[PDB]
Parts: sequence; C-alpha cells; structure tokens
Amino acid sequence: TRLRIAMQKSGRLSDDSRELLARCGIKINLHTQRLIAMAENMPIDILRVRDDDIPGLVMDGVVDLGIIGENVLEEELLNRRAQGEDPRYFTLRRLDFGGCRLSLATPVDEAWDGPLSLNGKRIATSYPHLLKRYLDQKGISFKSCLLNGSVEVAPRAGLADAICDLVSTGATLEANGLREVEVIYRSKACLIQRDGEMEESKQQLIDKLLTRIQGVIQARESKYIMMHAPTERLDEVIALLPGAERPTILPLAMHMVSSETLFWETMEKLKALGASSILVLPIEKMME
Amino acid sequence: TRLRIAMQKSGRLSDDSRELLARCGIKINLHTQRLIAMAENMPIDILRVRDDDIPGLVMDGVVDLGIIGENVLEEELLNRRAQGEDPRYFTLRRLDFGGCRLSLATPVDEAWDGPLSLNGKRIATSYPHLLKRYLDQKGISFKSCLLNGSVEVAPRAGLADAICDLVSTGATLEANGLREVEVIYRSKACLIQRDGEMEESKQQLIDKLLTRIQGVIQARESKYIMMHAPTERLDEVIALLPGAERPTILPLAMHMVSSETLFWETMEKLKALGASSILVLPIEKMME
Amino acid sequence: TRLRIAMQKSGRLSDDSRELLARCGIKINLHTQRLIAMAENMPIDILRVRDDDIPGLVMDGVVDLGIIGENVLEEELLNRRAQGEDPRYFTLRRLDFGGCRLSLATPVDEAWDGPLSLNGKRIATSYPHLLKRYLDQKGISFKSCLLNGSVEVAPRAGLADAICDLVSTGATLEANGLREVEVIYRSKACLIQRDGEMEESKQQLIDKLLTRIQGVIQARESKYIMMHAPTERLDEVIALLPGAERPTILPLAMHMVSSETLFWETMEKLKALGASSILVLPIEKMME
Amino acid sequence: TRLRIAMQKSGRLSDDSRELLARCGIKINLHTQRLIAMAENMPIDILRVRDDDIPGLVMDGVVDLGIIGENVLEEELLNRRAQGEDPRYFTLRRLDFGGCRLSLATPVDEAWDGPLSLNGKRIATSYPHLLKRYLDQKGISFKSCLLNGSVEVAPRAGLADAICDLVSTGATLEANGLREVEVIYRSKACLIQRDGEMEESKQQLIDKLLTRIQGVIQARESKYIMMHAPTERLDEVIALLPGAERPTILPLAMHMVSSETLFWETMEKLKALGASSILVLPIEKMME
Amino acid sequence: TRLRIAMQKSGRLSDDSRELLARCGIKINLHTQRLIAMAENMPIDILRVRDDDIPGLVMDGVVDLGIIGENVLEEELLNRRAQGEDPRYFTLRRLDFGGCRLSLATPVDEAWDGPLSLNGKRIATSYPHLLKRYLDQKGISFKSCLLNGSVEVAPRAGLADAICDLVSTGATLEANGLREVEVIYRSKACLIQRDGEMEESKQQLIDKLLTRIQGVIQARESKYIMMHAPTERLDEVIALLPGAERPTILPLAMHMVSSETLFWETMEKLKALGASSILVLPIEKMME
Amino acid sequence: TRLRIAMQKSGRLSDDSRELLARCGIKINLHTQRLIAMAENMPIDILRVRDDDIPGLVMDGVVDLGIIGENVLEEELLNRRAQGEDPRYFTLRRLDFGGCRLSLATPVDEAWDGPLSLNGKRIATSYPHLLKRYLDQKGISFKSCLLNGSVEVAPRAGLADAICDLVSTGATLEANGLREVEVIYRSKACLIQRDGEMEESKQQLIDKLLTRIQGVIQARESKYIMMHAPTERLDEVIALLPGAERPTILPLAMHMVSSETLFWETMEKLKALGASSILVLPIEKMME
Ligand SMILES: Nc1ncnc2c1ncn2[C@@H]1O[C@H](COP(=O)(O)O)[C@@H](O)[C@H]1O
Ligand SMILES: Nc1ncnc2c1ncn2[C@@H]1O[C@H](COP(=O)(O)O)[C@@H](O)[C@H]1O
Ligand SMILES: Nc1ncnc2c1ncn2[C@@H]1O[C@H](COP(=O)(O)O)[C@@H](O)[C@H]1O
Ligand SMILES: Nc1ncnc2c1ncn2[C@@H]1O[C@H](COP(=O)(O)O)[C@@H](O)[C@H]1O
Ligand SMILES: Nc1ncnc2c1ncn2[C@@H]1O[C@H](COP(=O)(O)O)[C@@H](O)[C@H]1O
Ligand SMILES: Nc1ncnc2c1ncn2[C@@H]1O[C@H](COP(=O)(O)O)[C@@H](O)[C@H]1O
Repeated sequence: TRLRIAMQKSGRLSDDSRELLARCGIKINLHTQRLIAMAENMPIDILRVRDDDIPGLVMDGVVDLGIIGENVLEEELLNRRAQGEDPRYFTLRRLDFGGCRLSLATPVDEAWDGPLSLNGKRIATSYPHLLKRYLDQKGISFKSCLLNGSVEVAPRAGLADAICDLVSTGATLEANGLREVEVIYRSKACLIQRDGEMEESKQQLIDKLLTRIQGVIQARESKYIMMHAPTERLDEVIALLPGAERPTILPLAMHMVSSETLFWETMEKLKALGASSILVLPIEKMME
Repeated sequence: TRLRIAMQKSGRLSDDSRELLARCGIKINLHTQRLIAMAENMPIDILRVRDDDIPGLVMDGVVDLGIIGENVLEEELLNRRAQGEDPRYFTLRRLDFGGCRLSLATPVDEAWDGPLSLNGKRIATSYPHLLKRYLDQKGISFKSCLLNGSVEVAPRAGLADAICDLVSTGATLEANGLREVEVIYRSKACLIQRDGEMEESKQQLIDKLLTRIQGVIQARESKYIMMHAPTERLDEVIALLPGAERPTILPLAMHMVSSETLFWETMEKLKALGASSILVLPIEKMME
Repeated sequence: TRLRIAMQKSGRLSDDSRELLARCGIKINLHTQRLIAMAENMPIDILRVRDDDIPGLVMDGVVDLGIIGENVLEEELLNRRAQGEDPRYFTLRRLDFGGCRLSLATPVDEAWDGPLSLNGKRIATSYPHLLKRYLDQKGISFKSCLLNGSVEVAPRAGLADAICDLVSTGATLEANGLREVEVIYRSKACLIQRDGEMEESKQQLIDKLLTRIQGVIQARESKYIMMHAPTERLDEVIALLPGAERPTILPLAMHMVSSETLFWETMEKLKALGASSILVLPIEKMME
Repeated sequence: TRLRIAMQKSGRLSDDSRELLARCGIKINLHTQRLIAMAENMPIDILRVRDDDIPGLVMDGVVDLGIIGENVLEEELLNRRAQGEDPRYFTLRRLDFGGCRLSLATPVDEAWDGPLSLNGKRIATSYPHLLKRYLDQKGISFKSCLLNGSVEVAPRAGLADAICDLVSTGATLEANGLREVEVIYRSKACLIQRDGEMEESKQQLIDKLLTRIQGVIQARESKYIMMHAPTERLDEVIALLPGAERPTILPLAMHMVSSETLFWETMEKLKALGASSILVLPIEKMME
Repeated sequence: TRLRIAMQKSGRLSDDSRELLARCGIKINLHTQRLIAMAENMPIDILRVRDDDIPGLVMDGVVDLGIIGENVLEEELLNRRAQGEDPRYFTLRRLDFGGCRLSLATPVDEAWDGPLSLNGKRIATSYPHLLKRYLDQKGISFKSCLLNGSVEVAPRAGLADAICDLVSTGATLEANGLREVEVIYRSKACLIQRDGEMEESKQQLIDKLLTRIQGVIQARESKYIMMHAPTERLDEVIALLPGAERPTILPLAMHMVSSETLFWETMEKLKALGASSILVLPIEKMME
Repeated sequence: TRLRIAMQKSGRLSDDSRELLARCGIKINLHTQRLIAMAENMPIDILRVRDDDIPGLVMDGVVDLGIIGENVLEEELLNRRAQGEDPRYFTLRRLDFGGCRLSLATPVDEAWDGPLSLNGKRIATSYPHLLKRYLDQKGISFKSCLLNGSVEVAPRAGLADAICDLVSTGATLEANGLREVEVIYRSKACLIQRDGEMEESKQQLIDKLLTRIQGVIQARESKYIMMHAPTERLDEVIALLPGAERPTILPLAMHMVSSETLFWETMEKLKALGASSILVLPIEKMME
C-alpha cells in the first residue's frame, strides 16, 4: 500500500511531530478522534499511537517510519534483546526536539562520591534496562525496584536508596527530598525506518521527506550573520562561526550563514576581537 | 510505623479517592508536589502513585492498603501467576466509583454471532490477561496483539480482526469503524489489604476506617422515602423498596430509608399500585 | 419509526435540555459530533439542531417534539402567518428554564413617558414580529430597523430612536448609553408537539415522558416544610403555603410540601404570626 | 441617602460576600466594571473596593456597613491607635467564612522551644501590628522586618530569623525551608457598622438584614437529625447533640435540629451508646 | 461626520479584522462592551456588529466601509435581488484571511457522478441563494431545504438527499455519514465601500488606508530570497520566482523579493536546476 | 556572597523580567514555589518578591539589583523623604517594558479647564506622593483621599471631586463615569543598583549583564532597512532614519540598521520623496 508513519497520539512529542510534517508540506487532519489518518495529498498514512508502542511497531515492520524518543526506543530494544530476540531498525536521523535526560538522584541530606557508591544498593526507576546497561558498563551491581510513575517516592518511602528518572527543572526531586547527581543518558526524538527491503516509490518518498526534514531543522538552527570586515584579524572571525558554506566579503562587511547559534560568549569574543555591529537575522526556510 | 495507604496520583480514581478519605474524616494536603503525605491528625501516610503500581505495592506488603480498580488489579494478579508467583491480598471491599467495562469490539460493517466466531483470530488489547481468561473459559483460542493505547487502530490498520478495550460513551469505536459486541468484564474501584499479620493499633484503625467508608457510601446511595398508607396493598409497597431496616407507619403515611435508588420504573409501579405523593429526600450522612 | 425530539445543539437551552431528559431517565450520548443521536434504551431520537430551526421542524411535522424558547417559537409563528401560512402545533407545556425578557430601551439621557411616545419613531430589533404585535395591540405605529445582533448600537449610531432586545443584567445597555423602560414579552423554554395524528406507541411514550417532566420540575420547585402547631392561628399559616396536598398536624408540629418557594417575605410573615423553628428541606425526587 | 455596604471587589472574600447577600435576598448585578452598584429592589448601595480599605471606610463613616476579615480590620485598628487616633466601630457579628490563621514560622532545621526564644530576633511579616500585640502581651521584644508579600523569603535570604504569615496547607513554608510553630491569631470575615447615630429606616433595614444573615448561616451549619428512642440511655443522647430547641420523641424515634455538625467521633459515640440508624439531612433554609 | 467602518463583533473574522487595522496604524480599544468605538487618533468609527448585518449596512450606506466574507455578502446580494431591489457596492479589495469553501456533500455509502445527478433531489443548506446560482448555471433543478445550522443532519434524518455547507477539516461530515464531492464556492474576507459620492477628506483617508492594507498583506505574503548566481541557467531561475521588481545580481549571488511563497516543489526545482544555499527571510513591513 | 537581583513574583512585570534575564543568558527555574532561586550557572540569586517591596530592598542594600517600575520606586522614594530619611540608589537604566501612565480624571459630565481648577478639591489616589509632587510644582493645593484599589469609585461615591490613577484602555473610567484629562506621570520598568561600594567580581558581572541588556533591547527596537539609491535626494533619506551607524550605498540600494521604528507616517514620507521598494526585516540579536 502507501507509506505508514507512526507518531505519538498525545504527549510530549505530539505537538512537535505534528508540526514537523506540516512544515515538511504534509496536509493532514489531526482534529479527529480517528487514529489512522490519510494525508490529504501525499500518499501517506499517519497512525496516532502510544509512544510506548512505537519502537515495536517499527521493529515488527507493521509501519515503515516512526517518530519516537531515544530513551523509549532503546529501552524497548534492550528489553527484547533480554528476551532473546533480535529487533532490527534503521535510524534515519536524530531530530531537534524532545530533549530529556535520565539521571541518578539521591537524598539531599546525603553526600555523593560517584556511582561506585551505589554498589549493592536498591535503585527505583521506570527505565530498568537503561540503568542496568549504564551501571554494568561501570562494573557496579545493584537491586532494581520497578515503578511506572511517581518514582521520586521511593527513597522517602523506604523502597530504595536512590532513583533514576527523567529530570528537567528539578522541581519534583527537591519537593521529594532528592537531588540530581549524575546524568546517565540524554535523549532526543529521532526518525526510524523498519527493517527489510523498501519498494521503489515509497522509498523515493522516504528519501524525499528526509531532505525536507533537514531543511526545516537547519532553518531553525541556522542564522544569517552580518559583521564588519575587521580586515586584519578577519581570519580569527571565521573560526568562531562554523559557517560551512563560505563567508562573503565586502569592502565599504561580512555576510554568512551560521548553522549553530551565536551564544553570548561567542559574540562576546568576536567583539573583543574588534568586530562591530554584529547582526543576527532569522531564517524562515532554506534549501542548501 | 504508621498506616500506609496507596492511591493514584493523577487520573481516573484520584479525585474520588481523595474525596473518600476526606469524607471519612481524613485531614491531609494533596496540593503539594510531594508524593508521600502524612495525614494532619490520624497516623496515616498516603503515597500518591501510578495506578499501575498499586496492586504490586500491595502484593509485596510495601504498603498496607490500596485503592485501585478491579481490572488493573486482576490483570496484574494474572500476570504474576503466569510468571509462577503467588501474589496474595485481602479485598476489604468493592467501592462506589471507578466504573468501567472491558469489551469486545469488531468492525461495524461486519455482523456478529458470538465469541466462538473469534476462534483463530487476532485480538488487540492492553489487557491480555483478562481477555485470555475470558476466552479460555469459553474454549476459544486466539492470537494476541499488544498495544498500550490507541487500541482502536488495530482493525482499520491491519493489526487485528478485532479489539478488547475500555469503552464508555462508545465514541472512539464509532470514530474508528468499530462497534461494541460483548462486555467481558465490569470493574469498580476497590479497597485492598496487604497479606500477612496486622498489628493491633493499625488494624484497629483499618477496622475503624472501613465503617466510615460504609457510612459514606450508604448515605450517597440510600434515601429517605415518604409515601402514604395505601392501607390494604400496604404489603406490596415494601417489596419494591428493600428498606432493610423497617418502614414506619402513621395514620393521618410511611417513612423509610432505602438503600437502593428509586428508579422511575419502580416509582411508576408504586403509583399504579395506588401510592400518592411519593417523596425522596437526600441523606448527607448516616450511622446504622 | 421511533420518537423524534428536537433540541438546541449549543447555546442557552442545550445544557438544560440535555439535563431534563437525563433527569427523565434518558440514556444517550451527547459527547459526539454526530447530530442525530439514538437513545441507548428508550426508542428515542434526539436531533441536535439550531434553535432557530426548531419551531419550523415542529411545524412541518419533520420531528414529533421540540424544546425551544417562547420568543423564538412565537416569532417564527408570526413570520409564517405574515407570509400567509397556517403553522400548527400543540404546546404540551411551559418549562422551568430559559427565562428571558424582551424589552424596549431608550437613550439614558432621555426621559420616558410610555409607549405612545414611540409613535412614528424607528426601533431596531431582531424580533420584528414580536415588537410589531405588541405596539399594534397598543395602536402605535413605528418604523422597523432590522439587526441580528449588537442591537444596542442602533441609537448611538443614528440607526434608530430606540431598540427592543433581550435584556438581563442590563450591562450592554448601560455600556451602550441606553436604559430599559418597558418589558414587552417574557419567555421560558417550552415543550411542543407536531400537528397531526400520533400513533399509539409513541404517543404512549410522549404521555409517559410528560409525567416524568412534571415530577422533575416539581421536585426542584417544591420543598418539604416543618413548622410548629401555632394552635390558634393555625389557620392563617396554611394560606401562606399553598400546599395543595394537605398539611399534617402533630401535637408534641406541621409537616407539608410546598410547590412554591418560601421567599423571605413569606417566612417573615409566618414568623410574626407566631410560627417558630421554620424548616425547609430539599426534595430530590417526587411522584404525586 | 440609602444604605451603603462595603465589600471586597476581588479576592478571598468576594465570592462569599457576594453570595451571602444574594442568599439574604439581595438582587444586584456584579457583572459590571462599575464599582458602586445599586441593588435592584432594596434601597441598597454596594461599593466594591479593596479589602485593605474597608476598615477605614467604616471607621470614617463613609459607608454604613462592611464585610472584612478580622485580621485586616484589627491590623488597621492598631495602626491608627498607634498614630494616636480613636477609630470606632460596632461589630455586628462574626461570619461563617474567610477563615485563616496567622502563624509564627521558623527554619525547619531548627528546633523550637516557645516564643520566649524569639526575644531579640528579627521577624518579617505583613502584619506588624498583630505580631507586636501578641509578643508584647507575652513580654517578648523583637525587631520587625516589613514585607507585603513573599514573606517566606526572609529567612533563607538573611532578612530575618523567622516570619509571621498567613498559613493554610503549609505548602509555601515547606517549599521555603520553614515550618509552622505557633498560631498567634485566627480570623474570620465579620460584618461591621459605622460609628455614630443611625436613622430609623436604614437601621430598620440593618436590623432586618442581620436576621436573614443568621438564618442563612444556621441553615448551612445546622442539620436535621433522626435516631431511635434508645429508651433508657435516652438522656445521654441529647448531651452530644446541643439541639437548643428540644428533641421530639416518638414510640414505634427522635427527630431534632442540630446547630453544630455531627463529626465522626460524636456519631461514633452515639453508636456505642446504643443508638441505631443515625440520619443527617441537609437544611436549605430556616427561620427560628 | 467621520469615517465609519463595520466589522464583526465576535466570530471568525473579528480577530483578523481587529488585527489589520491595528497593523494599519489604527489605535482603538476593543476591550469594552461598547459597540461603536472611536479610534484614538484617526477620525475613525468602528461599529462592532453581526457579520450577517454587514452587507446590508454597506448596501444602505449607513456606514462607509465594511469587512465581511464573500459568501455572506454575495448571499445577501442575491437575496435582495430576488426581492427586486438593486443593492449597490464597490469592492475595494479581496483580503488575505477568512478563507472557507462551500461544498456539496452526499452520504458516504453512495457513489458520485457529478452534479447532474442531483436533478430533482432535495438539498439542505444555509446558503440557498449561492447554491441556486451554481446549479442554475448548471441547468440542474432541485428542492431546497433550509436550515441555519447543523446542516449535516439533513441526510441521516430524512430531510434531504444531500447538503451544501461550509467545510474545512471535513470532520463533521464524516461524523455525520457524509463526504465532500464538489466545491461550489470559495470565499475570503473582503473590504467594501458604500455606494454614492464620497467627500474629499474621508475619501482621502479611504484611499490612504487602502495602501497601508496593501503593504501589510504584501509583507506577510512576500519574502526576501537569496540564492547563488547559477551563471548559465540564471534565466530559468527568475521564472520560478515571480519577483515583479527585478532580481539583483552579484559575483562573489542573487537577492530578490518574492510576492508569492516558496513551496517545497518550487524549491525542489530550483535545486535540481543547480541552485545552492537557498534562503528565505521574513519581511516585517514593506513599502513598494 | 554572590549577586542578588530582586524581581516581582507575580504581576505586571514578572513575565517580562523573567524573560529579559533568560534573553540575557540566564538559566534559572521559576516553576517552583520557592522564592529565592539560584541561577543554574552564573553566580546569581533571584529573589521573587512583591513589587511594592523592591525599592526598599534596594534602598537598604539588602539586594544588589532590582527590576521595578518608575512609579512604585519614585513613590516610595518620596515616602521615605517625607519621613526624613535619605534613601539612595543608582539607576542603571530605563527598560523597554512596563509602560503605564498616571492621570488625573474627572466626572464626564463636567468640563475641564486645567489643573488650577482642582485647587481646594479632594482627589483620591493610591499614589499620594506622586500626585502631591506634581500639583505642588504647579502651586495647586488639594485634599488627599487615600485608597489602594478601586480608586474610580471615589467620585460617584461622594469620596472625592476627582481621582488620579493608572489608566490604559480607559475602560474603568468610562464605566465609572469619569474621563481622563491630564497625564501627570509616565512610567516604565527600570533596573536599579544598591547604594555603596561594589566588589570587583559581582560588579564585573553587573557591568557584563548591562551590555547584554542593551543588546536584547536594541535588537527588538532596531530593524534592518533596505531601500533604493534615490541618487539625488539620497540626503533627505538618512534624516528620517536615525541609523547612528552609517548607511551602506550600492549601485545596481541602501542597507542600514534603524534603532527606532519605521512608523507609517515616516515611510509615507520616504515614499513621496521618491523611495521605492522599502523593506524592514526583523533582527533577532545584535552586538554593536
Ligand atoms: N522530558 C520528559 N519526558 C517524560 N517525562 C518527564 C520528562 N521530564 C520530566 N518528566 C517527569 O516529570 C518530573 C520531572 O520534571 P521536573 O520536576 O520539572 O524536573 C519527573 O517526575 C519525571 O518523571
Ligand atoms: N473508564 C476508563 N478508564 C480508563 N480508560 C478509559 C475508560 N473509559 C474509556 N477509556 C479509554 O477511552 C476511550 C473510550 O471512551 P469512549 O470513547 O467515551 O467510549 C477508549 O480508547 C478507552 O481506552
Ligand atoms: N436570555 C438571553 N437569550 C439570548 N440572548 C440574550 C439573552 N440575554 C441577553 N442576551 C443578549 O445579551 C445581551 C444582554 O445581556 P445583559 O448585558 O446581561 O443585560 C444583549 O445584547 C442580548 O441581546
Ligand atoms: N487565607 C489567606 N488569606 C490571604 N492570604 C493567604 C491566605 N492563606 C494563605 N495566604 C498566602 O498564601 C500562602 C500560604 O498558603 P499555603 O502555602 O497553602 O499554606 C502564604 O504565602 C500566605 O501569605
Ligand atoms: N470557515 C467557516 N466559517 C463558518 N462556519 C464554518 C466554517 N468552517 C466550518 N464551519 C462550520 O463548521 C463545520 C465544518 O468544519 P469541519 O468539521 O472542520 O470540516 C460545519 O458544520 C460548518 O458549517
Ligand atoms: N499599567 C498598570 N499597572 C498597574 N495597574 C494598572 C495598570 N493599568 C491599569 N491599571 C488598573 O486597571 C484599571 C485601568 O485599566 P483600563 O480600564 O484598561 O484603562 C485601573 O483601575 C488601574 O488602576
């Protein structure tokens, strides 16, 4: 049939996934209670499902493409491998959204001196396989304690010596007497392809879609920069701005496209280097 | 230590559970991000957790009481039993909230002639163990297809011949080309006790709490009814109103407490039986 | 086929209409985008439509029952009669919700001396037929100015000398330099039957439904009152409480059911008449 | 002119004040941006103002009645008295809403041994006069530190050794490293009259209004109770239920009106005393 | 007096209309309940009215300018013309918002072979005049069925063979057993002038306003594009980018202003044509 | 210790202040109930407090920097000076948000002929010190009437002849029978430093922070403009566009950075001066 892409129906990645495909020129209605939507022009099926189920759909080839976050995907990969299976998939690419970090946390009123210290302790978590891979690699053994939510209760409840959980502002942990202490895994949403052989047409589309994804991401990361021919030191400038597609010089400045962001520190440097009237303009779309 | 009761932190049973204990005279703050709250007077700890984790907490004796819905509890019971374990628990009582029904559903454009018809087919569901117990009992075998959400996609997506899911208004199914066809399990929230021996004091409290629960539930189910001494047929009246604690007769009506509800049909009957000016008054609290 | 009742899909009467039928024991789902819902038990079809269209649906017999407010219904009746037609309908009954009043309003900085004063003036309104019936009856002629909303602009905009509109708090008028000055029509929602002959079964149902409506309305209007045998003046008591179903006397008070409300003024009277410890208890349901 | 009652325009007492007067039979519109509303029937003016300004309006006789919470009123009384003035007012009555408590709080990681311990320390607060009256009475001196909000920062910010603030769930304090330790003042909304002589008519109204207030409050506090003639011990029953208007005895129970609430403990007692089928019914309105 | 512009008080065009005039440099307050607002500087009156009433206000010259959607305007034009009148107006211009499409729809389970097929059938709609103009032109006759909302009930309710309605996501139709089948009219908001002679001053303003409208629309549609002198094929480039105001060439790219949007397809072409690093930058304002 | 910056916890300046520091590269969590937050990298403490308390915190040196609006700051300055104190502070800079204006207002039905007219009258206000400074300077004396909110009641309530209050849309005043008549003070948020000597390190940071503030403000105010070498009149162009950093000329336009905004009037001029295709592009960040 036609192309089948799996995406989270409702949660942390849904708005962003919905948005990418639109931005890639994908007309489709998501204001519907229906879960398997046909795209209004391109021959594309979007299945709105639970994030938890995406890796597997992809690993069983029951869909061709999926948008899912690294942690979930990798957790389920290790799960099957621990059951003896050989799940297979192609990572087409890591995306520019969904960030999150999985971290070790311990009671605030206890000082920390590294992971070895956890040897023999009980750690609660929803990500048993990711935590085990990390400590194993580190030679540390531990007793797992499984919970699917509210993981932060574990310590103040006598369920564990410590926990491993998604953290961001760090609010919950403080409110639950714990503090971050080591990030063991950082994840982003990514785009994955099913295993096996792909037909000419749909693969042509997959290939096509990918490039539009690249452009959408570039455009939001990249910027158009305009300085001032600091003649001499002109060299040192370029090094702080990995343009990757050549500055343009003009007697009277410089005009170039930066893929990365101009953090204050970096501008702070340019300045002291003698650069004047530094400008950054947004780019709405780009094809390079 | 003191009494430990597990309840859903956020979802379908949280408001109602929060409400029962209040109604049972339990001062405690739930407007906090903290997950293990001490009750402001009674020596009680409330752990706000994921519903999915409650059965187990209870079955491992890591808490003493839990409020959780029948389906979730029974699903996890069958899960462990299938792994060879012997999870143990006391059901103190079934509650008056959390209702839901698990049902078989099939594509609307296909006619249905009972469960045998599913023999050999693939059914998708989040409740693999409850579905298997039901069909097994019925002698029907089937191929399971596991999803944790959006279960209704299965058919229109070539993943299954049919699904088994929580249904209520019936909205999703229609929007997903399916129709209900058989209810296989009806669930309500219930109150459960850990296995093992319980100390004097906390058990005294558990015992105490139970009675307050009974009164709160009675009061909302029961009503105060006032009719009119239909002298003769006076008998036939009582039969429609399972009072369970004796009518009261007065020459001039009747005044009694009904545990059940006065549905229209039932009042419709009383009437035709000759009963006049039938009244139903709410009861805010009761101790019987 | 089966019974067909028309109700407003979304607006001022929808919540209340939805509520009545439920209260009358009508299972049906309104959380759906579908507009012609079948009731889950009783053989009933509910068509969710625009209030504006209800009178006509009923007057063309394209449905059997409708819930619609008096003003809208009567406006459309006069509309057709002005076109030469003979729309026909039975009013089964006036309901206990939807109240509103249509009123004449004039610029605040102008003093008012009755309707005759409008003779020859221009009045803006969305209810041209109701306004015309009223002034005609009064012998006053006027120039109509039609608007379907924002009627209050008319004066401060040179479109009319005054307006006729739905008023309630009176907010808009003040904010638009106008003041109420005469109520010409007061409306409530009512229940109407199509013209023609009605089959046995569905009419049986219509007849049945009506009685449940009566009970629901009574119960919310009526109350259970308990005083104190003011022996002598005992007479004067009853007159302030149109019980309509006989007080009950007890030496030791009175116990009776009032259909109307006990306004302060009325209680204020009882009191001064020598009545003590006056009580009013809510009634949740009743069959008389 | 006519009667003038001051009430909070928006905040903690507004909904409840708005509600009382309605419940007292006061038609008036508060869905308006206008701040001095005339009541649609009774000759009453309602001024919607800042709670902070109410005491003074009342103490300057610029309005006749005010609804304001004890803490605010008493704080401003002490303020003026400290400036040398003699603000005067009549408390007509304490209401049944607005509860709150002003309390001393100190850093959690410090143990507490009573108020004397604060002698010589700095305490931050928005209620300098209420705190000073309390410690003065106790012989303790202290250094004040004034803030109008976010008072809980003081300690963790080096601004004070401790704070005195409105507390309820106790959330902020925990999130700010502090714990309650002594309640120094408990407040409720109350109803106050201006100083001076009051005219016949408006005073007649004030007098009238008061009684309706009493009835509204009684009705929500009081309940209708029905037990069972525990013949012998019949005595001991009455003592737990301060009826204040005589039980009613019936051979076959008891039927009476309790002004207070039936807490579990109290019902728990009745029970053990031999009382059976205890009932509590709501009262919607009452005139005693 | 001064200039009078009519706009929808609340609905689909209000936010956008409010926004245009602001963007055109029109200070005025719409956070008010007042319906005829004076603009804080320019001598302009804005009347906030019901969209339904705009065409007519304009056609009766009771205002000078109006913002209203094509369908509504044209429906009312045909309405009057059918009553024998000669409504007159100038279309100053079609705007860049308010899009919508009026379409024929038929039951999903029935296959479609063009409009002739409807000859003799009943079609329900709120736009009787637009539907009639379309089929008349096509030689097809039909029976109209008028509803002002919920038009999608018609078929599943036996009221019509099909419907003609505003469609967008296509949600309602599916939920009501219907599918789109032919778009008969596409509408956008437009700006219209009253008939008759216009004074010097206000016309000067109308003329002025128009140009600012043009600039606001251009700026949001147009973009600044930067490619790379693909020397040879340089020609073929320009054809895909209707610049309308001359590219700019630079040895080292191209820098130009496109009025239209760079759809993927078009960029896809440029690329394959040999164009590199294609950029699109937003334009916030422009005067050409 | 480290740097301490005071900001409003919740109100009119909080979102904007929160935003500036982020924009200045300040990582910190404000989704917390905690009031004294440490910034996740830079050695910075943010105290979330009541705006009313900021001036003083700064004037007592209990924090080093504060973001607070001019009116509040200046009101409290005059307050202390009237008590005999000598509060001291450095204004680092006026910001680009928080605008508001304090104005004299009088009953609509009374005509106005300047401030002298208020001599001897009573004016109500929350800003007694700012109003007094203004009229004093003008030689006018008056009687103050203090209120902390709902100041607009004063006139229609017999409390004052007129009021002085924050005005914006002008809604309240109209709804309270008043009209603006003279703006006496215009305020914006500003950034202030404590009095005294500042250490090397933190001052280094303060100095650093300031420059980032400048860039963030410039970027949002400034724009990138592109015209067309109107050769001759080329001169007259520059005068309308205070570039402050030199246009750039190109035979084929002009390319420059305007610090101010291109209002219509100004573009209207350029145009008539012969300028063509005028463009304005947003600037996201800049370092000059
Ligand atoms: N990025 C995320 N994706 C899924 N869950 C998350 C994510 N971030 C935080 N959570 C959950 O929300 C809480 C952490 O957020 P926070 O309190 O802001 O640090 C923890 O209980 C996490 O389990
Ligand atoms: N009572 C429930 N508890 C948990 N999930 C439910 C419950 N009821 C419905 N759901 C989920 O919500 C949808 C059914 O609701 P409905 O469309 O109203 O019939 C299905 O996808 C169910 O999986
Ligand atoms: N009961 C009602 N039903 C329909 N429209 C109403 C109703 N009441 C008020 N309106 C409209 O809302 C405004 C009146 O409400 P109010 O300002 O509260 O007096 C007027 O513009 C009326 O046209
Ligand atoms: N009843 C109240 N009236 C006015 N302010 C209050 C009241 N209760 C709490 N607050 C403020 O809100 C916070 C306390 O609420 P809580 O965190 O729930 O204990 C404190 O910062 C108080 O200053
Ligand atoms: N653009 C529109 N303007 C006015 N009404 C609309 C518009 N679009 C849709 N509607 C109404 O809303 C429903 C269609 O929206 P949808 O279900 O998203 O396709 C139909 O019932 C239409 O009558
Ligand atoms: N910028 C402001 N900052 C603080 N309070 C304000 C501000 N603007 C208006 N207010 C208050 O809100 C009302 C004025 O807003 P408006 O009715 O839109 O003109 C007055 O009662 C002011 O006291």
